[PDB]
Amino acid sequence: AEYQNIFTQVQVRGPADLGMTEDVNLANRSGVGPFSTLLGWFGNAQLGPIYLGSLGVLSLFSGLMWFFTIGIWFWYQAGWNPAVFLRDLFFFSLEPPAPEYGLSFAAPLKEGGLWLIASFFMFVAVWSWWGRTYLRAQALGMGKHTAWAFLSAIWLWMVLGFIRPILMGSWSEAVPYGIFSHLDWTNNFSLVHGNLHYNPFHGLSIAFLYGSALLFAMHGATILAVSRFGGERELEQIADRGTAAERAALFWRWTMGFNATMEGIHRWAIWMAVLVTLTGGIGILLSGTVVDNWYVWGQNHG
Amino acid sequence: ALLSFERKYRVPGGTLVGGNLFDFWVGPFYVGFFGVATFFFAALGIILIAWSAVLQGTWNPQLISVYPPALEYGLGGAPLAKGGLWQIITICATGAFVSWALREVEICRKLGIGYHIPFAFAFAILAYLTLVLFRPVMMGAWGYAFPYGIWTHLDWVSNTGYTYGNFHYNPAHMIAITFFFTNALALALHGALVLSAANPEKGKEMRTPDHEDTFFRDLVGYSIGTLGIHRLGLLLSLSAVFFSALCMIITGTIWFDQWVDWWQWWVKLPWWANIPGGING
Amino acid sequence: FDLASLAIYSFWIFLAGLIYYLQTENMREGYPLENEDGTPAANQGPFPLPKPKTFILPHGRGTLTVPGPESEDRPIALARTAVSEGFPHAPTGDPMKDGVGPASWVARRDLPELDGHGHNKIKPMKAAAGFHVSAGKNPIGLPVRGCDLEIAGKVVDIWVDIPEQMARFLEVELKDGSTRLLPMQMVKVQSNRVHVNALSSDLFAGIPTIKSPTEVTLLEEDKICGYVAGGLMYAAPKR
Ligand code: BCL
Ligand code: BCL
Ligand code: BCL
Ligand SMILES: CC[C@H]1c2cc3[nH]c4c(c3C)C(=O)[C@H](C(=O)OC)c4c3nc(cc4[nH]c(cc(n2)[C@@H]1C)c(C(C)=O)c4C)[C@@H](C)[C@@H]3CCC(=O)OC/C=C(\C)CCC[C@H](C)CCC[C@H](C)CCCC(C)C
Ligand SMILES: CC[C@H]1c2cc3[nH]c4c(c3C)C(=O)[C@H](C(=O)OC)c4c3nc(cc4[nH]c(cc(n2)[C@@H]1C)c(C(C)=O)c4C)[C@@H](C)[C@@H]3CCC(=O)OC/C=C(\C)CCC[C@H](C)CCC[C@H](C)CCCC(C)C
Ligand SMILES: COC1=C(OC)C(=O)C(C/C=C(\C)CC/C=C(\C)CC/C=C(\C)CC/C=C(\C)CC/C=C(\C)CC/C=C(\C)CC/C=C(/C)CC/C=C(\C)CC/C=C(\C)CCC=C(C)C)=C(C)C1=O
Ligand SMILES: COC(C)(C)C(=O)C/C=C(\C)CC/C=C(\C)CC/C=C(\C)CCCC/C(C)=C/CC[C@H](C)CC/C=C(\C)CCC=C(C)C
Ligand SMILES: CCCCCCCC/C=C/CCCCCCCC(=O)OC[C@@H](O)COP(=O)(O)O
Ligand SMILES: CCCCCCCC/C=C\CCCCCCCC(=O)OC[C@@H](O)COP(=O)(O)O
Ligand SMILES: CCCCCCCC/C=C\CCCCCCCC(=O)OC[C@H](O)CO
Ligand SMILES: CCCCCCCCCCCC[N+](C)(C)[O-]
Ligand SMILES: CCCCCCCCCCCC[N+](C)(C)[O-]
Ligand SMILES: CCCCCCCCCCCCCCC
Ligand SMILES: CCCCCCCCCCCCCCC
Ligand SMILES: CCCCCCCCCCCCCCC
Ligand SMILES: [Fe+3]
Repeated sequence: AEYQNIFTQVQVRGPADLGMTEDVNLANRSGVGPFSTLLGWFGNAQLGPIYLGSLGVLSLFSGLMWFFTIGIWFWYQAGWNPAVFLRDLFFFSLEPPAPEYGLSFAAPLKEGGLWLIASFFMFVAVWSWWGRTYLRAQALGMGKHTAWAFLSAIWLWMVLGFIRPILMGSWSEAVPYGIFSHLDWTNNFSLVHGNLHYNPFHGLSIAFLYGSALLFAMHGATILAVSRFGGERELEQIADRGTAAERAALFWRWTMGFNATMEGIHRWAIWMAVLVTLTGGIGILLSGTVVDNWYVWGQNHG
Repeated sequence: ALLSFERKYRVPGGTLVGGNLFDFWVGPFYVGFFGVATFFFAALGIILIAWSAVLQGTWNPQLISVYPPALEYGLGGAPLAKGGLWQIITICATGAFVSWALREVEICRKLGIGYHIPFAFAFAILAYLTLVLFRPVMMGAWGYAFPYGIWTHLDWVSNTGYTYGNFHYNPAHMIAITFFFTNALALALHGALVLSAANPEKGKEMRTPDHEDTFFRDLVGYSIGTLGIHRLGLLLSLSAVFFSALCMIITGTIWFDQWVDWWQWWVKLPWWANIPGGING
Repeated sequence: FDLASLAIYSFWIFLAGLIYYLQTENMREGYPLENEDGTPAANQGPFPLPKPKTFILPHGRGTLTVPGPESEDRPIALARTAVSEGFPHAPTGDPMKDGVGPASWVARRDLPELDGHGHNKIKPMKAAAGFHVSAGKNPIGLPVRGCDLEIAGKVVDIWVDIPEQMARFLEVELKDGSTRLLPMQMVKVQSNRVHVNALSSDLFAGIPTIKSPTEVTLLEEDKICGYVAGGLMYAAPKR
């Protein structure tokens, strides 16, 4: 057996890496956590430091409030009996207000009120986390590609829980907070709209989801195959092409007739993943607002 | 034509079969013995699909659909127009996919690189074979396989899934989906991270790998590292396809009920199945 | 022609523009295409070359502008073996010494890669303030065995990527007392030895040497890793 570079053979450790400083406010960095030998077989062993500023604290607090709001509901649905809690944990569900309430915020607590409180907490948690991904990159002088990619995921979540219900006329169209119930919601969504397989934006979304697994399999395997020439040091291969970048390009050129560069493959990658939730959000947005039956809609076109 | 750095790599050697007989390029494409094999299986499979289009009586690609044999044919051969073309096309596709993998091995050898890429591609071939070979044989009929048509094969997914209730409740399906979602999340983050270092703010020098590690520690308290992320992308995508094949090989072979039943074991344990209220009492 | 129709049509036009941008971004190295004699090919394809972009390299190392006029900057000891294109080019010497085929190296800069602070990224442990082995088999002092099953030498140090806390090269002392670097990814650290499948014992001395005992430049890494990987093809009469 030749070494495959899937797991590290020999771990080394030095003083803890405190990281680049740039324009980061060092007051808000934690100390260093423990080194993990276990993780060190697959990647880096160091844990921490983490950065915890105002937006991070706002996000963690909000997110826990969202979590606690759902859990308190689950305890109440379990008659406060811990055994029913664990037994039916996957079955409990914090559902939205009934359609009678329209877009009102005056549903009683047990009849959709708590869902609206939970969703608010989730709204604050996600958007303040997004602000964090922007500012953490700005403080280090980096491009904003991570915040822009996160926006694509946020888009689908916003359409599911906020934009589409608003255009439909009722919070009852939103997604419940529950393991099994949100699955049942997804299934009923497709049934109600005439089979989501025939929503071409759903088709596009699937092609990119599959395409993302295809591309990361290709790119992860390619980089491991040229790690024997330092291939994973992708930034310096961008600044000064080495035999790793040439052989990686030539494998794919000889195999399928064209190739990428060490920088350009990361543009293929970011766009392949981002298009999943981009196309998906559009397809959900048009369902019930413009198109009631995708199969029938599909029939009268291609 | 050659890339500007390509000539020095175009040496003889590395083939598995045929010596220097097929050791050459057509344009950018390397040939090799398994390039010839790939052409053979693909061309013939394309001819058959053309034949099946004539028998079907349509030239539009959205209507062409090559069906497998009726369930009554069991695991036996079928006449061409009654499930036989599907059988021969499946033979040619399998040959093409496997030939492609062995051509990649030869290219790996001429370039002196690891074999990770054909090894990863083999997982996709195994998923395909799970649906058209392993599962149908285990259930006893070629007609449990999917049809070769753009829209008919979507209908097959829906037919098969709803046969078992809401397929969402298949627990190996849950794990597969989790890997697919986590993969696209990791891919978006990795592409973004590298581009954000090579293309930093206006007025700045290129960032270093230490900035990438620092960004992710600041963000979530851990950086997997430049090698680990490519290990991780490989792991996530292959695990997604492994559990996909697993979730299908067990459906109709060791499980026949509505998948939501599987969890009702957790619900009807004798030490809490009878407690009133809640959801399951 | 409803709104959903307009949207799906619009998306496909956006997708085609995206594909055209992505493909041109991926032609910043290695293009224009050349003929096998090195003159530019007549058929360059339907995508044009992108307009140049510039990278400002850290630590005062200059700028990079791509695409730009390309050059191998090294002799290539190969000869054309056919009038028609599409056939292999054959080595005119020793392909492992001449660095062609799977033994190829690229003329990268003869400078070490630096970390975020401007210090050498890769260092021998004995110069690496505070570094040490933490898990797995410590190979220092182990003997190094080639694919001929003879011993070539023994491990006298580990070269570590400081910022990423990773072992990248083994430093191996040969019978004459000189040393060579061996890429971590091409060795198997076993309980009683380091085994190297790519090279026979008598090919270790031909691993290219580095000019300083405490740093390795990008050019040196490419020559070293190219040489070692070329042994998979060219040391095969000894495997
Ligand atoms: C994986 C689990 C299911 C399944 C469930 C679904 C669902 C659900 C959907 C699809 C969709 C598609 N599936 Mg399917 N599909 C399966 C098996 C297959 C196989 C196969 C040989 O195993 C193939 C070739 C396809 C092919 C396709 C495409 C037509 C389409 C987008 C895929 C994509 O971009 O992926 C990622 C790959 C890439 C980006 C790279 C390019 C791949 C190219 C485009 C594939 C083209 C094949 C060509 C049409 C047929 C051969 C032509 C030759 C000339 C003979 N499916 C099995 C049965 N598939 C979607 C759709 O819209 O269908 C109409 C969709 O919504
Ligand atoms: C019976 C069920 C229906 C169906 C109903 C639906 C519905 C309904 C939807 C999908 C959607 C999707 N479907 Mg479908 N689907 C069916 C059949 C399939 C088949 C198949 C084999 O046939 C496949 C492969 C797919 C595949 C897919 C995906 C391409 C797509 C979701 C993208 C994604 O990444 O979402 C995952 C990503 C997100 C939800 C974004 C999340 C972002 C937020 C910001 C994250 C917050 C995290 C939170 C704070 C918690 C943090 C915790 C801390 C980490 C501790 N479907 C059938 C026809 N499908 C979606 C879509 O886009 O449709 C067009 C969708 O809404
Ligand atoms: C639609 C009704 C059911 C359902 C029923 C099923 C059924 C039934 C199945 C799945 C399967 C899958 N489902 Mg489900 N599923 C549903 C809802 C979902 C949802 C969701 C959000 O609701 C999601 C995300 C998923 C997700 C998934 C994946 C785990 C998996 C498909 C990928 C796969 O196996 O690829 C594997 C990859 C391949 C098969 C591709 C192989 C390609 C080959 C090797 C080469 C092709 C080459 C090409 C022809 C060459 C062309 C020429 C070039 C273009 C130049 N399902 C609902 C509840 N689901 C499938 C599965 O697990 O399969 C194992 C499956 O059969
Ligand atoms: C391109 C599309 C894909 C995508 C992209 C994407 N997601 C992203 C980003 C990007 C580019 C980010 O930058 C961002 C991120 O920070 O990544 C690390 C994010 C992210 N995507 C996430 C999740 C996520 N993304 C998903 C999907 C996808 N994301 C798409 C597939 C999914 C699903 C359903 O598939 C999920 C669940 C997060 C990891 C992160 C957003 C973080 C965030 O918004 O947090 C707000 C909430 C909190 C801060 C608090 C949550 C609290 C917990 C719910 C409970 C705690 C329990 C208990 C008290 C503690 C446990 C303790 C024990 C461990 C000791
Ligand atoms: C395991 C992780 C993912 C993966 C990985 C992966 N795929 C790969 C590789 C890797 C590592 C390659 O190296 C290889 C490649 O070369 O990529 C460019 C490949 C590849 N994955 C491809 C497609 C593909 N991969 C997919 C999936 C995945 N690939 C996984 C999710 C999917 C889907 C549906 O999810 C598709 C469509 C190809 C682009 C390529 C393999 C090319 C190949 O084999 O070429 C030889 C064959 C031909 C030229 C044609 C043969 C034609 C048949 C004889 C007739 C048609 C038969 C077919 C059954 C009809 C189907 C009709 C549909 C409507 C159902
Ligand atoms: C870091 O690194 C990285 C890179 O790089 C730096 C990369 O690039 C890549 C690669 C990734 C990308 C480029 C990104 C884009 C890729 C995707 C989005 C994934 C999706 C991919 C596709 C959809 C493309 C798929 C296309 C395929 C599968 C190839 C198409 C195939 C053909 C057109 C057919 C040709 C191929 C065949 C059949 C093989 C055999 C070759 C032949 C020509 C057939 C044989 C012909 C003959 C027999 C002729 C014989 C002639 C004779 C005998 C006469 C000779 C003459 C005499 C005089 C004697 C990655 C991952 C990477 O991480
Ligand atoms: C011991 O247990 C305790 C009590 C400690 C617990 O806390 C137990 C905790 C649990 C058991 C956790 C249970 C949690 C879950 C099961 C989570 C499941 C969640 C999902 C499956 C999410 C599915 C989708 C969610 C969506 C789509 C949300 C959308 C949100 C909206 C976009 C936000 C809308 C905001 C509104 C309406 C407020 C308006 C705001 C303005 C500014 C006007
Ligand atoms: C009406 C329907 C349209 C969609 C609605 C809005 C959805 C939100 C989605 C946002 C766009 C998707 C992400 C863009 C691609 C990923 C990022 C990218 O590659 O470009 C960013 C790049 O420049 C770097 O940013 P800078 O450092 O600031 O230049
Ligand atoms: C021949 C094909 C013609 C197709 C028809 C015409 C075009 C169709 C419509 C739309 C095409 C949209 C292409 C968008 C390309 C992405 C542009 C982009 O991303 O710009 C920002 C980018 O610099 C940031 O650079 P970095 O910060 O360095 O990453
Ligand atoms: C205080 C300690 C708290 C620790 C809590 C840790 C939770 C996150 C763990 C794994 C997420 C990994 C996601 C992988 C995506 C990384 C994308 C990438 O490219 O990273 C490369 C590397 O990090 C630089 O190059
Ligand atoms: C960024 C790479 C682009 C990948 C292109 C993917 C093409 C998939 C086409 C699927 C077609 C879906 N639909 C319903 C419109 O036919
Ligand atoms: C769905 C992703 C596939 C998109 C296909 C892009 C085709 C690129 C072909 C570029 C031609 C390369 N060449 C020969 C000019 O060097
Ligand atoms: C579903 C569409 C798939 C498109 C596959 C494109 C193949 C392109 C091969 C490029 C070869 C160009 C060589 C010209 C010298
Ligand atoms: C008398 C023989 C009748 C059975 C023929 C079955 C052909 C279809 C099976 C597909 C096999 C795909 C894998 C081939 C290696
Ligand atoms: C089902 C067809 C299999 C085709 C052969 C796949 C090639 C496998 C590569 C062999 C080497 C793997 C070593 C990497 C771990
Ligand atoms: Fe990468």
